[PDB]
Amino acid sequence: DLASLAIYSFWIFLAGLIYYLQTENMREGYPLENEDGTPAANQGPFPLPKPKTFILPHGRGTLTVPGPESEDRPIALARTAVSEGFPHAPTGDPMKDGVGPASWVARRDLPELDGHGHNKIKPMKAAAGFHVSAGKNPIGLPVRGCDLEIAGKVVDIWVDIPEQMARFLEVELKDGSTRLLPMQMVKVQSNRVHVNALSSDLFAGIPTIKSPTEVTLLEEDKICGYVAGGLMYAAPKRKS
Amino acid sequence: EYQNIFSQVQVRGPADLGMTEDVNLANRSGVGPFSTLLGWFGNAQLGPIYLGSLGVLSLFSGLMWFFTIGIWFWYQAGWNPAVFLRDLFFFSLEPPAPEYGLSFAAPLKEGGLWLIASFFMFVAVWSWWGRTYLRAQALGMGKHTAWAFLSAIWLWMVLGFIRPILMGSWSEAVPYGIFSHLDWTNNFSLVHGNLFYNPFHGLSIAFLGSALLFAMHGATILAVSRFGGERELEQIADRGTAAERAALFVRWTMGFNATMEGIHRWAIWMAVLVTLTGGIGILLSGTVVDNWYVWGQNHG
Amino acid sequence: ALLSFERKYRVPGGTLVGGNLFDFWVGPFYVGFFGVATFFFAALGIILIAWSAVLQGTWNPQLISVYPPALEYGLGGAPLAKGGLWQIITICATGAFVSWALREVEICRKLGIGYHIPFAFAFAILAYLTLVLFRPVMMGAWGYAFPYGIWTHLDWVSNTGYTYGNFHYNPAHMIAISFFFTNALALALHGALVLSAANPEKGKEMRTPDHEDTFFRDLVGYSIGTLGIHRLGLLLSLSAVFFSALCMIITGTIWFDQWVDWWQWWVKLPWWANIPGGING
Ligand code: BCL
Ligand code: BCL
Ligand code: BCL
Ligand SMILES: CC[C@H]1c2cc3[nH]c4c(c3C)C(=O)[C@H](C(=O)OC)c4c3nc(cc4[nH]c(cc(n2)[C@@H]1C)c(C(C)=O)c4C)[C@@H](C)[C@@H]3CCC(=O)OC/C=C(\C)CCC[C@H](C)CCC[C@H](C)CCCC(C)C
Ligand SMILES: COC(C)(C)C/C=C/C(C)=C/C=C/C(C)=C/C=C/C(C)=C/C=C\C=C(C)\C=C\C=C(/C)CC/C=C(\C)CCC=C(C)C
Ligand SMILES: CCCCCCCCCCCC[N+](C)(C)[O-]
Ligand SMILES: CCCCCCCCCCCC[N+](C)(C)[O-]
Ligand SMILES: CCCCCCCCCCCC[N+](C)(C)[O-]
Ligand SMILES: [Cl-]
Ligand SMILES: [Fe+3]
Repeated sequence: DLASLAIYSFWIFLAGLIYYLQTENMREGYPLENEDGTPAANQGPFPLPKPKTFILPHGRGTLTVPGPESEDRPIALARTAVSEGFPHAPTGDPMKDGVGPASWVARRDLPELDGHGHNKIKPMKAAAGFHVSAGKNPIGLPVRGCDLEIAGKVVDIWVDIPEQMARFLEVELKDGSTRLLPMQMVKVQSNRVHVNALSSDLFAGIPTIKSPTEVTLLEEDKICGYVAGGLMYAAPKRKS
Repeated sequence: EYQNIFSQVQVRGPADLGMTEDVNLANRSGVGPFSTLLGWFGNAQLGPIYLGSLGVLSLFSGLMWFFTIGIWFWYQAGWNPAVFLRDLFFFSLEPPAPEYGLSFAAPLKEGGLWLIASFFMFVAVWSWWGRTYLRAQALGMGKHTAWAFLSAIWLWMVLGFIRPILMGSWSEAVPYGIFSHLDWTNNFSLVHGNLFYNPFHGLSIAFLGSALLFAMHGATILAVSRFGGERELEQIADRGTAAERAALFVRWTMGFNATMEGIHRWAIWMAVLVTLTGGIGILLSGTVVDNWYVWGQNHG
Repeated sequence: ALLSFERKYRVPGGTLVGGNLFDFWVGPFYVGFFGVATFFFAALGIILIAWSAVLQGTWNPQLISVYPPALEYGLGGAPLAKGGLWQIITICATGAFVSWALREVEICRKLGIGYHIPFAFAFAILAYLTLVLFRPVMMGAWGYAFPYGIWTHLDWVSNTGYTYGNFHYNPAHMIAISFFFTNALALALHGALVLSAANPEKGKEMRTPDHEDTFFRDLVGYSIGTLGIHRLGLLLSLSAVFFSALCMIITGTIWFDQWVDWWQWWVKLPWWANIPGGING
């Protein structure tokens, strides 16, 4: 009967749906690779999809996926075993080298723009009429590491103009240079900003940016990757 | 360890009048106020809203439906405010008695008032639907919100219009009341011999599946917002480590893969399938199947 | 095998127990100490299901059912054949669920990401333990817990509910249902919004978050933002399950009469309790 028909037809639709869904989620990271980077023999059951092309706004070209994937940077890792399945130890400093939790991706070296084409993220000193409207203003507070030492002072907030949210603290170190700290990786307190991921001596190592008033996507990843890496790699210097 | 459930600092700039594109800026209100309360969780800005002909049409007959039920409620309360509040959940505006079939000749105090309020509801919702489409069209966006909305309209259409018509009377429809509509629901299952045997109800429930997905998705994006992961559109144009680690979480955990765009297709389908399959299972209850226990005994 | 971008992330470390002993992968899957425990509790559990199906006398998946002890067993252990297996299995299922969550913590540490996912998962583990542990204990018998079978676990839902009349009247059930219903609305919108902006009208460039915020403001006069919808989704679905455990922990413990009658506290408030007319009196 008609209800059996309805429920049989549904599972057939449901199966092609899962298939469609499963192949849309193959548009990044494929084809699979061996640990030495050659293509794997077994690429899984589902084939790759016919490519799609995004038109990027503001004259920035296209992106077609799936398309050729290169890390576009060197990876400082060696094998720890004779077979697949095992970790790859870092051959140098993973924080400097950007592997493990300290990894970054080689994104465009341009800033994300808002819908009008302006820089999305700006130091608040350059963002007309923007101000701290609630919560403790961190500007002027000193920044503390996980070793309970003072690495710098907060000299500005970097703000997302279209979304109106704080995104980085700009921290001034003792040599007078600044660095950006991800807003999600600091704890603003009444008398201080506390950074749990970095010990004080790792602040100078935070990647610096090219221009003082803009930060590119590559730079955002290098900074953010570096600061999350300290949660694992700095841990030989964290009190409780 | 800061966890990003609330903002530690709020920053505010000039009110955002929004993208223009093909919109008609005449029909945008002024910017409402800024809620600091809301600003600890999401955006502080209220407005501007867009109101055009369909907006007012929708908003007007929406209020007309609401007032019609409240008028009937006040009648039932004998115009006494103390009775109104006491029995607020117990009043109900029911559909016409089965006698009157699919006709509109039912007296007001005996179902005519239901048909009026239902008419306003029919207009208010379909108006709002075309509003979701035309708001997207003006910004040059995909019509995904209008097609997802359709899935909810389907189930609502089935419960109060399609299925009553097929059964040949308005009495089959749902009444307008808090506790009143809860009883209609329980009743419905009992009459059709337990819905737990309606295999579309069973799938509908599986998809509802969506608490699970949205738990994972929100937890993940917060977990990777230290790499700017909440910024999903540019992560689609230019994959960064946020999208890399979020893909590797699901792969190392359970071995299947999810792209930053790909997982939003899981989301939209997991959700729309709730009301889609639900509507089919209700549409078949009483029109084709009288008793789902008896139907399940022949597997079909 | 590996995703093109994956090798740089497969570094040693992040384990909670064992150090580098189980720090490895099998195909896509991370193992770790809690990968092994999961596999152990899962395989021990499944073996015991199949044993229960031998004793029951059926191999049909739509008929295997593992019931808790009878009520007269209170909170003691029962023989395998008559509810004991359910007891051992329930231990295994918990072993596997917590090992799953702890294994996700380890994946999080290696990846340098927040712990939000296992935290969200613990709420589902909470709900399960409410139905199989916390509620039977406060009531004083394992037999109040649900059975492990596809259709029989549904018969338990329907019987338990109807012990209190139309369960719809449990006020915590109501709130729980609202959160479930809203979460789905929220999910549909969030999915549609991203896709509608990544996948615009034919020929147009990708929209921006500016377009996403403009769309919600034009539609309802408020846009919660891109960070906030993710907070919202997490919060809604976590609350949904929370009030589910709540509506169940109070049912049969502090409240055991018909749930519709609980509402007479409102109607019987003294200032309007005898005003004639309306629905009540
Ligand atoms: C939550 C409140 C109630 C309850 C009431 C209902 C009702 C009412 C319904 C279900 C439905 C289902 N329930 Mg039940 N169910 C409960 C608790 C559970 C538990 C548990 C706590 O361990 C499990 C495993 C299940 C399992 C299931 C599935 C058979 C089915 C689809 C679930 C789904 O899509 O979820 C969402 C999850 C996902 C989409 C992710 C993938 C989940 C996969 C498909 C799980 C399959 C489990 C497999 C059969 C279990 C045994 C494997 C062992 C290793 C042997 N229920 C409690 C007692 N359940 C529906 C159904 O059709 O039942 C016949 C239905 O109508
Ligand atoms: C005793 C009662 C019966 C039973 C009877 C029914 C009946 C009868 C039905 C369901 C339905 C549903 N049931 Mg059942 N159900 C039972 C037990 C359960 C159990 C359980 C025991 O654990 C669960 C989890 C469920 C789960 C579900 C859902 C999957 C499903 C509703 C989907 C939805 O989102 O609707 C909510 C969404 C909508 C109704 C769509 C609304 C869309 C419109 C357009 C919104 C307009 C709003 C208006 C304008 C107001 C304005 C707002 C202001 C302006 C702010 N049922 C038992 C067996 N259930 C439905 C279904 O799909 O069945 C197949 C249904 O009709
Ligand atoms: C006759 C039936 C009664 C009724 C009686 C009950 C009863 C009885 C209960 C509910 C409960 C619930 N009901 Mg009610 N309910 C009714 C009508 C409804 C309607 C409706 C439209 O009418 C709706 C929408 C609901 C909605 C709901 C929710 C509030 C809640 C279920 C979610 C939950 O607990 O998740 C919680 C999720 C879980 C328990 C799942 C945990 C999963 C674990 C952690 C992991 C398992 C993995 C598994 C083994 C699979 C691995 C497989 C593969 C190998 C990977 N009810 C009617 C009136 N309802 C239940 C509740 O609140 O429970 C707390 C409950 O006990
Ligand atoms: C809290 C909000 C929602 C939630 C969230 C959530 N679920 C999650 C997560 C999160 C955040 C995960 O990270 C985790 C995951 O990996 O997701 C992919 C998971 C997950 N949620 C799952 C299921 C699930 N979640 C559900 C619900 C929910 N998940 C909530 C509603 C349900 C429902 C509604 O019923 C189910 C069935 C899995 C897909 C996965 C956890 C997988 C896992 O724990 O595996 C370890 C165990 C095994 C492989 C085997 C165990 C076997 C037992 C020893 C024997 C079987 C005993 C069992 C009682 C039999 C019961 C069957 C009968 C009822 C039919
Ligand atoms: C303060 O007091 C005042 C009076 C000022 C305001 C108060 C108002 C109050 C108290 C309002 C209360 C409202 C309530 C309790 C509403 C509850 C609504 C519920 C629970 C609805 C549930 C389900 C509704 C459904 C399924 C409706 C379906 C309807 C349709 C599909 C419409 C179909 C159209 C029909 C039958 C007529 C169409 C006509 C033509 C010509 C095509
Ligand atoms: C009407 C549907 C829901 C509306 C949500 C409330 C926010 C609207 C704020 C806009 C008000 C702007 N103004 C100038 C009229 O104040
Ligand atoms: C849509 C839900 C709205 C919830 C917003 C209310 C949150 C209030 C503030 C929470 C914490 C603020 N504080 C002081 C800790 O910074
Ligand atoms: C997006 C698809 C996700 C997988 C779907 C999960 C299906 C499990 C539900 C089985 C339904 C059982 N029933 C009652 C229909 O027979
Ligand atoms: Cl909570
Ligand atoms: Fe998202």
